[PDB]
Formats: sequence, C-alpha cells, structure tokens
Amino acid sequence: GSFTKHICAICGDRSSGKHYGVYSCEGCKGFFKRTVRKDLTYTCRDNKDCLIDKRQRNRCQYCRYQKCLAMGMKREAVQEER
Amino acid sequence: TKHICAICGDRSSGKHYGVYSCEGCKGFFKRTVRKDLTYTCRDNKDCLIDKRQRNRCQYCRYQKCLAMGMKREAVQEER
DNA sequence: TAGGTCAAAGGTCAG
DNA sequence: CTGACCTTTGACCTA
Ligand SMILES: [Zn+2]
Ligand SMILES: [Zn+2]
Ligand SMILES: [Zn+2]
Ligand SMILES: [Zn+2]
Repeated sequence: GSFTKHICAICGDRSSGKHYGVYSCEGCKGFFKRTVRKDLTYTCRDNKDCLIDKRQRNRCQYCRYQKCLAMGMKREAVQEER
Repeated sequence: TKHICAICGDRSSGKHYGVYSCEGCKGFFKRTVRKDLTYTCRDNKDCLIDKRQRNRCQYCRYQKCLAMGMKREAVQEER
C-alpha cells in the first residue's frame, strides 16, 4: 500500500496527515497558515457556500477558510515565531 | 504533584538529562549533543527562554540546558 | 526514565 | 499568493 494515505477534508486533494487538527493537503495547510498568521480577511462573491475541491479551491478564498473552520482547523495550532 | 521544566518553565514529564525538564528541552538536548549541533546567538546571550520563545534562539536554549545540569555525559553518541 | 518514532508544525521559493 | 519539499520539535510508546 502507498498511494492511499489520507484525504484532505477541505478540497478533497491528497493529504499526508493532519495539519491544524484536521486532515489536510499542503494547499489548505499553508493557506490556513498564511491567513491566521496575517489576520487575512476574505469575501464571497457568490454566496455563503461555494464548492471547494482540488481544482476549484482557489477561487473563493472566503468559502475555503470558512470550510477550513467548519472541518475543525485550529487557529491556535498556528504559531507565529521563527 | 507534577513539576515544571527547569529550562523553559513548561510542564515536565519527569527528569531527563540531570534535571526536571519537559519533552521539548529533553529531545532538543539529546539531538544537540548527538547529531553534533553548534548554533550562534542571532543577537547576544540574553534571549528570554520560555515556553513560548523556546525556539527562537537555539544558542540560549541549549546553553540554558547546561546551566541547569543536563550534561553531555547523559546520552549515547549518534547510533 | 533512556531512547526511539513520526506526527505535526516549522520553514523556502519556483509557479 | 500558492503549494510541493525540506528540517526540527515534541507528544508518545516501550522496555
Ligand atoms: Zn486541501
Ligand atoms: Zn464563496
Ligand atoms: Zn522545557
Ligand atoms: Zn540567544
């Protein structure tokens, strides 16, 4: 076995394990990182829900981090220091 | 009653290389000694070593382990 | 405990 | 931004 490991709970992409308390791909891992660390604010240009999947994840930064939160990502598991 | 880490004040999982320390400091210590490490303060021996600013300076985190008791004599060489 | 393991959290920088 | 790779740190297990 190999190719199957974990699946990212946010966009469906692959995932090596959990990241901020939730199974995530490197894409949602760093995305969540960048946002919390930066106090980033987003806005939906469609509605509340927008579909997040590996190929359509980057369009609505607003729905993506909200889904990052509705899946259980922990803002606290983020560290700022170097 | 538990105990505190002598080197960063975090919660301790008992004693490790001569002193009551938490897993962080303990691993940090063994690795440093073992896989020969040699870091240099990015500012000046000062760095306020605590739970939180634990990792910013490794010079001060390792040298704060030695002022504690933790010795090179406590672990076996990189095997 | 020592003493490993290996998740998870750190980082970089071509895309 | 982004996300594929790369290093260090520590929560945990066992003996
Ligand atoms: Zn993802
Ligand atoms: Zn949206
Ligand atoms: Zn400590
Ligand atoms: Zn220092």
